[PDB]
Amino acid sequence: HMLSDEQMQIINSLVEAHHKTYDDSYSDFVRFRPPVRRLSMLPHLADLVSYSIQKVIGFAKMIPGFRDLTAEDQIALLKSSAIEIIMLRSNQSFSLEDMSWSCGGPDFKYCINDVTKAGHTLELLEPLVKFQVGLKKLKLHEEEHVLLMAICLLSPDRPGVQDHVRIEALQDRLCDVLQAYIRIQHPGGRLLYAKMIQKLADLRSLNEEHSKQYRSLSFQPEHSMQLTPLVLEVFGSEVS
Amino acid sequence: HMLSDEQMQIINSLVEAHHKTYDDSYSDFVRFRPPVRRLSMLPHLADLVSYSIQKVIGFAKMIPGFRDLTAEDQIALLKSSAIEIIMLRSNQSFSLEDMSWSCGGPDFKYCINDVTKAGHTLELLEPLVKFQVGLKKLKLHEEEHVLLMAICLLSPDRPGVQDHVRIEALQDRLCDVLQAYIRIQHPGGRLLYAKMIQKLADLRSLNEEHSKQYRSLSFQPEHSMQLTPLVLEVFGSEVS
Amino acid sequence: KHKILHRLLQ
Amino acid sequence: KHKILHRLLQ
Ligand SMILES: CC(C)(O)CCC[C@@H](CC#CC(O)(C(F)(F)F)C(F)(F)F)[C@H]1CC[C@H]2/C(=C/C=C3C[C@@H](O)C[C@H](O)C3)CCC[C@]12C
Ligand SMILES: CC(C)(O)CCC[C@@H](CC#CC(O)(C(F)(F)F)C(F)(F)F)[C@H]1CC[C@H]2/C(=C/C=C3C[C@@H](O)C[C@H](O)C3)CCC[C@]12C
Repeated sequence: HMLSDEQMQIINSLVEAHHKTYDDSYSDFVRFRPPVRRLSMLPHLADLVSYSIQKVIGFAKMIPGFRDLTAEDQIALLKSSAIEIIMLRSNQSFSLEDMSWSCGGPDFKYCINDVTKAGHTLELLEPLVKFQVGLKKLKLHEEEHVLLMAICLLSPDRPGVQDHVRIEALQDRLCDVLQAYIRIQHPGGRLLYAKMIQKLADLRSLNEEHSKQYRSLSFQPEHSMQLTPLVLEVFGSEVS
Repeated sequence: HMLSDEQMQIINSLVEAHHKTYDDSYSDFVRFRPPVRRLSMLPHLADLVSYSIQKVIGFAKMIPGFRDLTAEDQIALLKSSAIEIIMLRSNQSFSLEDMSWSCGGPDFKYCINDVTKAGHTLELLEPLVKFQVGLKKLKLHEEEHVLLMAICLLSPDRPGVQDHVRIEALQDRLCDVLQAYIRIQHPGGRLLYAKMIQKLADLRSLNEEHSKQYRSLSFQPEHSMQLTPLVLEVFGSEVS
Repeated sequence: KHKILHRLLQ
Repeated sequence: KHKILHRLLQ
C-alpha cells in the first residue's frame, strides 16, 4: 500500500494548479465593484463569482485529462459544476470562529447577511453555511481538498455531457487516487472518503437551489444588468 | 422677441432633467471597478460609460415628447446617440486647464493616456479632445447645453428610426427654442447657434470612429467580458 | 431584443 | 454559443 509514481504526479498537478489559481491574500478583490452593506451586495458578489469562475477554469484546464475532452464537454462540465467548485474552494476562506468567509478586513468579510443583500433568502443560505461547517470539520489535507474539487468537476451526471464514458473514467482514476491517498497518508482517516463523497451529494442540492434563485434574478433586467458577461454565460441556459 | 410660456416650460423641463441625472460631485464613481493606470482602464471606463448611459436614459425620458414615441424609436434613438450625449455631457467635467475630464481627485481625473489603456488609439482620441475644447470655448448657458443634448438625441437621421416625421417635429421645436433662447437671453451670441449645429456634425464622426473602435473590442471575448450587459446591449448590433 | 433598455425605459 | 468560455478555455 504505497502510491504509484503516477498517482503522485496527478496529486502534484492538482495541487500546483490550485496554488496557481488560488490566492490566500485575496488581493485582487480590490478590483471588484466595492461592497455595500436594493440588492447592494449584488455588484460585489457578482464580481467575486465571475472572478472565481475564471479561476475555476484555470484550475479545470490543469486537471489531468480535462484538456483532452471535447470543448463541449469541457463547457458542459464547467457550467454545471462552476458554482459547486466555487462553494468548495471558498471553504479555504470560510471561518468556523465567525461563520463567515474571511477574505480580508472589514470590507471582504462576507457573512450570511451580506449574501441576502445580493438577492438570496436567509432561508436558502442555511445549507451553504452548514455545508461549509461540515466540510471544514473534515480538516482536509490540501491533497484531498484539491482532489475533491477535481472529482466534482468530472462528475459524469451533468446535463449536456456527451462522452460520459470518458468523464467517468477520469473521475474514477481520481477517486482511486484520493482513496489511496487517504488510506496511506491520512492517519485517523478510515471513514473520511465516504464523508467526502457525501459532500458531493450536498453540492448537487446546493447547486439546484442556487440555479432556482439565480433564475429569479436573471429574469429581472434591473438585476441581471448587474451581473457580468461571464456569469451570465456560465449560469445561462443558452444551449450548444 | 420674447420666449413663449411654452418655450420656457420646455427649458424648465430639460434643465431639471439634467440636474436630476447629472451629479457635479461625481460621488457614485466610487462604486465603479477602480481605475488602474493589458487594457487596465477598460473596467473603470466601461463602468463609467454604463452608468452614464443609465443617466442619459433618465434624461431622455424627460425630454418633452420622448415618452410618446414607440419603444422602438426610443431605443433606436438612445442606441445611436448614447455615445454622443455622453461626449456632450462630459464637457461639464472636462477642463481646458489640463485637457482632461476632472471628476475628482487623482483617481477620477481622466486624460488621453487613460483612455488608451481602455483599447483606444492615441490617434483616435485627438478629435474628442479637440471637440471638448471647441465645445468648452462656446461657454454654453446651461439652457443651451441641455438643449443641445436634447436636440442631438432627437436627430431623425439615425439607423432604425421609424417615425422620422415625428422625431423631426420634436427636434425642430427644440431647435426653435434654442435659437430663440440664444437671440433673447445670450448677449454676444449672434453666431453661436450655427456653431452648435456644427458640433452635432462633429458628434456624428466621433460616433462613427468609436463604433469602429468598439467593434474591435467587442469581438475579442477577453475584452468584451469586461464590458457591462447594458453597454453590450446599447452598442451591440442586435436588431429589433 | 433589448431586455435592459426596454426595462430602463420604464 | 459560448464566446467567452470557449475563449477562456484557450
Ligand atoms: C447559497 C446558495 C445556494 O443560494 C447559492 C450562493 C452562491 C454564492 C452567492 C451568489 C450568487 C449569484 O447568484 C451569482 F450569480 F452566482 F453570482 C448572485 F450573485 F446572486 F448573482 C455563494 C457561494 C459561495 C459563497 C462565497 C464564496 C467565497 C469566496 C471567497 C474566496 O474563498 C474565493 C472563492 O472562490 C469564493 C462567499 C459569498 C457568497 C458565495 C459566492
Ligand atoms: C474617443 C472615441 C471616439 O474613440 C470614443 C471614446 C468614447 C469614451 C471612451 C470609451 C469607450 C468604450 O468603447 C465603451 F464601450 F463605450 F465604454 C470602451 F470603454 F472602450 F469599451 C469617451 C467619451 C467621453 C469620455 C469621457 C467622459 C467623461 C465622463 C465623466 C462625467 O462628465 C460623466 C460623463 O457622462 C462621462 C471620459 C472617459 C472617456 C470617454 C467616456
